[PDB]
Amino acid sequence: RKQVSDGVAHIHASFNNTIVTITDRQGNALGWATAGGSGFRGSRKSTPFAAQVAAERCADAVKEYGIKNLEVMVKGPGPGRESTIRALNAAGFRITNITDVTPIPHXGCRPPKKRRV
Amino acid sequence: PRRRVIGQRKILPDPKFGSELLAKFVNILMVDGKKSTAESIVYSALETLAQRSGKSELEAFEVALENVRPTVEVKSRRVGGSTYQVPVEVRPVRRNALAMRWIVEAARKRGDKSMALRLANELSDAAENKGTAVKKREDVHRMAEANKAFAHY
Amino acid sequence: PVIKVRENEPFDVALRRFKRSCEKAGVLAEVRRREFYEKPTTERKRAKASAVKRHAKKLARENARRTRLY
Amino acid sequence: EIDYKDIATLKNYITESGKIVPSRITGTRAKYQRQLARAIKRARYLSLLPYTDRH
RNA sequence: UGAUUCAUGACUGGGGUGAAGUCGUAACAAGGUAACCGUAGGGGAACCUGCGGUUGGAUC
RNA sequence: GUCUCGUAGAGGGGGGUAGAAUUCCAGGUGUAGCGGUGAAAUGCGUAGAGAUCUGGAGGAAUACCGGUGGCGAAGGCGGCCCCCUGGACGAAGACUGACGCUCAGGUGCGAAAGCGUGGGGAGCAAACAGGAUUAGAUACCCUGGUAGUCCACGCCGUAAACGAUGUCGACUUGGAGGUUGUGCCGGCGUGGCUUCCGGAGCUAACGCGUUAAGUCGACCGCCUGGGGAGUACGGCCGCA
Ligand SMILES: [K+]
Ligand SMILES: [K+]
Ligand SMILES: [K+]
Ligand SMILES: [K+]
Ligand SMILES: [K+]
Ligand SMILES: [K+]
Ligand SMILES: [K+]
Ligand SMILES: [K+]
Ligand SMILES: [K+]
Ligand SMILES: [K+]
Ligand SMILES: [K+]
Ligand SMILES: [K+]
Ligand SMILES: [K+]
Ligand SMILES: [K+]
Ligand SMILES: [K+]
Ligand SMILES: [K+]
Ligand SMILES: [Mg+2]
Ligand SMILES: [Mg+2]
Ligand SMILES: [Mg+2]
Ligand SMILES: [Mg+2]
Ligand SMILES: [Mg+2]
Ligand SMILES: [Mg+2]
Ligand SMILES: [Mg+2]
Ligand SMILES: [Mg+2]
Ligand SMILES: [Mg+2]
Ligand SMILES: [Mg+2]
Ligand SMILES: [Mg+2]
Ligand SMILES: [Mg+2]
Ligand SMILES: [Mg+2]
Ligand SMILES: [Mg+2]
Ligand SMILES: [Mg+2]
Ligand SMILES: [Mg+2]
Ligand SMILES: [Mg+2]
Ligand SMILES: [Mg+2]
Ligand SMILES: [Mg+2]
Repeated sequence: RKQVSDGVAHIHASFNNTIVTITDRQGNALGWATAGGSGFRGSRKSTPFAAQVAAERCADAVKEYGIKNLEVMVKGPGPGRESTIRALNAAGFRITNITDVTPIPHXGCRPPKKRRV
Repeated sequence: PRRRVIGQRKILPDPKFGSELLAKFVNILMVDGKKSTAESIVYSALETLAQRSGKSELEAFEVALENVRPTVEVKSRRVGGSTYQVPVEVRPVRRNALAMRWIVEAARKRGDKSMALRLANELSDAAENKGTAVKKREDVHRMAEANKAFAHY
Repeated sequence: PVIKVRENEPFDVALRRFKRSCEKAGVLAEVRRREFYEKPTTERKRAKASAVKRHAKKLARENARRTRLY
Repeated sequence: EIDYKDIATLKNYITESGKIVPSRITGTRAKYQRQLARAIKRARYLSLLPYTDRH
């Protein structure tokens, strides 16, 4: 119920889903939406469109906070890397900064075995 | 076809009104090449529709079309894995071809007496977004809505 | 990839820049390469194949500037 | 000879994210590319240079 | 009291040949999960799976 | 073959340390999904997950550099730092004076898996369990997961351990590169190792081609139709 105006949007863009979480500048979450909970399952959930719908719903969940400015942190290789950012600017927020925070091990742990499909 | 060598065929305008648009509607309604039998059915239904409203035969016909013409439809698209029903923009000509075909199909399914009366009741409900044809346009828009995510395949 | 949108810079211009800075970082190719384990014999086999292809293609290109098609 | 202290020169051979730039792009000799990589790795340990740009 | 050699022995181990009955389809094409090598575990059967290795892999 | 001076190198053994990431633990914010697939389900979540922020614990591996690049007898060797240590190469000389080459038996080294004792255990993952797929599915796919992978010491002694090409020496047209020395005035030479092409010649052909599968010499290992079979029996070795 306290105003913030300066938040941070975190985009978790995996191959199967997109999670959008808006926090303040200290990491405290204010609201979230996901492509899977916006009415899409299966092959529809892992699309750029479903990611866009999630970005809108997240913008609505935090409209009480009076957020005006956003930094954007994108994480992952999924199809919702760009449509979520496009929708966050179309939602009225002023996109101040865009950053990739995808984790990269500097070697790290052995990955799972290759799939034989 | 593979070679794409298919141009266009000229259609004569209807006698009474000189509208090529209406002449195609007679063609969609015609069976067994009995065109005069279809011309009469369309003219009778058009007059019942002209006196059931205030507009001329054409303006009442266009208003019926505007409520049945689909704007977006779904077509299948088999790609590396499976097939998605992709929503595609319906080209302006196919809009009229689908609207007429659904009207004629809906009217043939009714249970009134003549076909001239059945066509009149369908053209009238189409002016009020009722009956089939209009509903068929609604079912198509819904399918294309539930697949908007696939609008890039 | 840290794109600071500067003043008066429209959003689309910043969006195309961030995309450019990502592709120039190879983050997407690096993530896709780390999704599953590649046996060291497999890594060596495909490093050699890419070098044989880079070479044998250049050597045919030289033989295609010294020949006429018609 | 390359100096891990000579930070100004080393910055020419690292990307914006902090990665060492390939010698095929900077046109460096192989023998000196190996000295650059050693120097850059010493500077990173002394916190004269970053490991990754998200610092 | 040993050694060695030949014969023979309920039962049992795998092998060859014939014939084709039953069960699947492992390999040959990218053989429909690339194949194969060493090793280990598992499974009616061909085999499957892990680890490293090879190209005597098609596509790119 | 020895000495002198220098050069490059993931060569080996021992110790230390750094940053990224995964997992786990605690706490803050926050709320209905997460995860997974071709689609699903098992699984996880209102007992508050997933997401996001802070702090901690721990193990394993070292992004970029990185390269038909380098080193090593082969197997193999990759962050950074120190300590101990092997080989190779070059330039000028000096020194010894055939001290050489090969090698049955013998001895040593020898990937991965596996074995013994004691540790360690994040991630991965044979076996195993469940969910799927299917006619079935003791599989391929999914969710989990134990040996094992890691460390110390010992054993085992095998791999398509491959260039499917034993070691040493001499000789015989060329072209383009990589890498590492060194001489001379970017230019011209001269050494080492290495990649690709190709001439003569060779080859059943494919191809090899100064790093030979060409032309010769020295010594060793090995083959003699397919199956039975690298199996049986015996010996030796091994905890198996
Ligand atoms: K006997
Ligand atoms: K198979
Ligand atoms: K094969
Ligand atoms: K095996
Ligand atoms: K059985
Ligand atoms: K040394
Ligand atoms: K021997
Ligand atoms: K697992
Ligand atoms: K089947
Ligand atoms: K375990
Ligand atoms: K063994
Ligand atoms: K080989
Ligand atoms: K040279
Ligand atoms: K030179
Ligand atoms: K020999
Ligand atoms: K034992
Ligand atoms: Mg997976
Ligand atoms: Mg088969
Ligand atoms: Mg197969
Ligand atoms: Mg054997
Ligand atoms: Mg199994
Ligand atoms: Mg499997
Ligand atoms: Mg082992
Ligand atoms: Mg055992
Ligand atoms: Mg053990
Ligand atoms: Mg143990
Ligand atoms: Mg599994
Ligand atoms: Mg052998
Ligand atoms: Mg090998
Ligand atoms: Mg090899
Ligand atoms: Mg051999
Ligand atoms: Mg040749
Ligand atoms: Mg021969
Ligand atoms: Mg035996
Ligand atoms: Mg033994």
